[PDB]
Amino acid sequence: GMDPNSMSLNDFLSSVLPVSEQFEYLSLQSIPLETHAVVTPNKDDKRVPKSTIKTQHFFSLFHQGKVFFSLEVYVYVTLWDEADAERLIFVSKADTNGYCNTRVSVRDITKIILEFILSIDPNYYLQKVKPAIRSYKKISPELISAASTPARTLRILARRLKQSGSTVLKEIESPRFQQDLYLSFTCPREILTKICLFTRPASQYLFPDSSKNSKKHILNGEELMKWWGFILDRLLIECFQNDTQAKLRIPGEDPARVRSYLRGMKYPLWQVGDIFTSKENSLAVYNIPLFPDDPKARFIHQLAEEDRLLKVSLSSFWIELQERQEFKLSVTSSVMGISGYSLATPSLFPSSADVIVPKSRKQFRAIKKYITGEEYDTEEGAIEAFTNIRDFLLLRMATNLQSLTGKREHRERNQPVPASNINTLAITMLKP
Amino acid sequence: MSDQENENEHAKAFLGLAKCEEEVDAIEREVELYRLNKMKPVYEKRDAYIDEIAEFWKIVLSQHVSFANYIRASDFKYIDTIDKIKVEWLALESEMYDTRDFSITFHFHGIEGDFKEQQVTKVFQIKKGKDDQEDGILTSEPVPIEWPQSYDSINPDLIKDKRSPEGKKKYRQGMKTIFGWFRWTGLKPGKEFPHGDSLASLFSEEIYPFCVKYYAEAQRDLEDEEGESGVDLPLS
Amino acid sequence: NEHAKAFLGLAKCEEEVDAIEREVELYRLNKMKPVYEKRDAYIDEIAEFWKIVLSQHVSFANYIRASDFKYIDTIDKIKVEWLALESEMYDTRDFSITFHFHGIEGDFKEQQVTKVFQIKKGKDDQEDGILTSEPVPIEWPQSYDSINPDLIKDKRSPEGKKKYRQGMKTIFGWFRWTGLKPGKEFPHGDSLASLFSEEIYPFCVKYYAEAQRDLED
Repeated sequence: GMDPNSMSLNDFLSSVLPVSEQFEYLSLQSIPLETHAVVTPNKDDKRVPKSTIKTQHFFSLFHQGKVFFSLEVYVYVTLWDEADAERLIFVSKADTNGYCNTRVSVRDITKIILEFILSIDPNYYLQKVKPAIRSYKKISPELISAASTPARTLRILARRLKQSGSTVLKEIESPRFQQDLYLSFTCPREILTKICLFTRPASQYLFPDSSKNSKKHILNGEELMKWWGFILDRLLIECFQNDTQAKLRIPGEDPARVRSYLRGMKYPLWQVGDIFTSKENSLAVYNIPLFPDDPKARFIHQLAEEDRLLKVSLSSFWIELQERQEFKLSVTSSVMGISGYSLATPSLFPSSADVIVPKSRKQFRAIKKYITGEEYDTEEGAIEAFTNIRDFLLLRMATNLQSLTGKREHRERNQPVPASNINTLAITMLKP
Repeated sequence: MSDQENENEHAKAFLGLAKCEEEVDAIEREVELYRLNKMKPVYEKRDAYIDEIAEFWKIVLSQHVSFANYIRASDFKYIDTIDKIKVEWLALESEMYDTRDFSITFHFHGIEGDFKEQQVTKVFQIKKGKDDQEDGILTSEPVPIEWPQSYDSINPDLIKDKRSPEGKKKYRQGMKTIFGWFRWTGLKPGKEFPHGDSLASLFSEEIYPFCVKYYAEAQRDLEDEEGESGVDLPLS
Repeated sequence: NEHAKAFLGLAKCEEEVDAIEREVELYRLNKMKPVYEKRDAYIDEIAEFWKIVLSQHVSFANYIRASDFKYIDTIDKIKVEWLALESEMYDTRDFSITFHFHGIEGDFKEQQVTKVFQIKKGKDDQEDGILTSEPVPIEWPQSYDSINPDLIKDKRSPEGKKKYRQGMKTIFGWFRWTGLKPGKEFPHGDSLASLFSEEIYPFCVKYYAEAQRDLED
């Protein structure tokens, strides 16, 4: 809450990066938004959400003046009135552009950013929430809001000037306004946690044209699925209770094939299938979660268009999704899901060192687009991204790009590095 | 009902239809010229109010989302000094111009010890390519502009050898600043400011015309609402 | 005060432009009337013009049931008329639209039907306003009377609630769409309307060409 925290994003990362090597990182977060429910609701259903809170996390790493890695994760906190509360981490994408000169473990970087996100207290997102809709009909005097026409906006500015000598309302910053213009909620720290992920080589486009670049090794559906599996596998091991549900499925593939891939998992309880419920007789509409840029949702919206929402079951849905060329999948694309409770109660409220929260959606997008809208056929785009990121932060946010030094190696060490850093804590904290 | 008369009535109609789309085309232009003329006096009135407002352009160009994409973030130091943008449509001076044709004039206030105060004008005309009924493309010729001193190392007039490996890297870097865009002509593909044409249209079709919209969105009282304007129902 | 004077000036300006949009839109609409008549006359010498043009439109097919095309194929004239031309009291977006069906001897009656669509104003939720219509009489296929609303026994039946639904989703159900009875009418009636007024009727020729470019291939 307002009390100290020990683990920070800087720490997680350094732990996983090459010792004595510099890396810059960008951890970007949206203002938590009250939004529609994740799964399309059932007009007559078990339980209706008091509220649904959406926040995006976008990460980038740079080495020597060049961006080279990104990760897009959305976190959703769902509040029920009666039925408790749960959080869902939708892993949207993780990509590279292949312009990092020194070797790093991207698998480990990605793993560790997810552990960080897991370590975040859910309540952190519930403190101050942009409502889905603010009603200004109750507030006097007249405000300039999203729906003000430019002519009304200008007339209000004019009235304010003639009366005030200023176009600012001191009233906005007052206690009455701030409490009415945002939402607050609370929930337990230890809540059911889901992770969702769809592997498809065609999704891998954080770095446009990075394919053109010889240096980047482009993964195929199968290689890509395994890459992620390893990572989810480790999360399960290190972060969830050993009774946690772990699902994999490869649409249009038969489960015995699927099962052959789960052979490698260290984690015991991987199963073929998915973490989705069986409501309205397995009708897909009422069980499929709709995420940004996600193939699942795209298909659902096509169903809605062909009024077939009432004609497709979950079983049917996977096969149809694979059959339609417009969604891709062709090279053995897959769906992974996790459901369960973390080992540690997430206590952490990210600090200014852990995240940057741009002032609006527009500002957030502007920064992110410096990376996702750059061209990476050549190295000069990896430079352009870094240069524009560093420059924009300083110019508009009076912020410098954060730096850090890795501290990991091929461990020949005298004692386990986890039991080694703890000693240092003990001495400095218990000050002998 | 003869396969021949049948085939001939259609050709006669198809011909009528083509003739008809031509009329539609001519009308589009007619309507566009119509529109442009009724706007001239109105833009003048407006731009004069705009001069009574300081920081208008700086704010507007920060409100527009795509504009940011065409330029170096570091260019905003200089974009922020723009206090005047006039677009003039050239078809209004002469019917020999496309209605998409225009000159655009910027004024930069300048920055002490870095960027000189200056007025630049740049023209954009559609040229039609032989064998290509593409409607034609937008093109321009380079306009002199004095780069900021901070951009000395990527200023084409300051770099020693464009050809050398290092010299070429630096030239391409300056080419994706707003100043590189003043040099863009559209006739040297892959060697100029990227998408100079997209940026130009951006100005002529959105930034200059709708600047007041963009300005008003920067005036919302809540930070997280600037600057916007404000799932399924499966039954029936 | 020199600063507030200017905000007002711009606000008055912003509205001159609204006025100019409509004035231009009218100007265009009047220049297009004769040309649409000429064009429509030529369209009329091509006897499967609309049949073709409607099977080839991607979105249009989405708004209606497969079963409906039996009857869509019998459409042989479509005229849009922009009502703002008839009177300054309509939005430039207002229009009536007239279909002629050839009917299917023994099942569907040959008929001409006109439906009008006008913008209605809201109380700040307008977004220009919204498109609405009133029900216009059309005579359903003899087949469709299993799902003809004027001809159904009872909505409440489990059967009855399913047929009325299926019927309202037909092109014929669109004919009684008003845009004032949410979740009770043909889905996205207003979108199909605009589709006709803004896409299909204005560019039917271009679509007929693309359709032929697509048959050759």
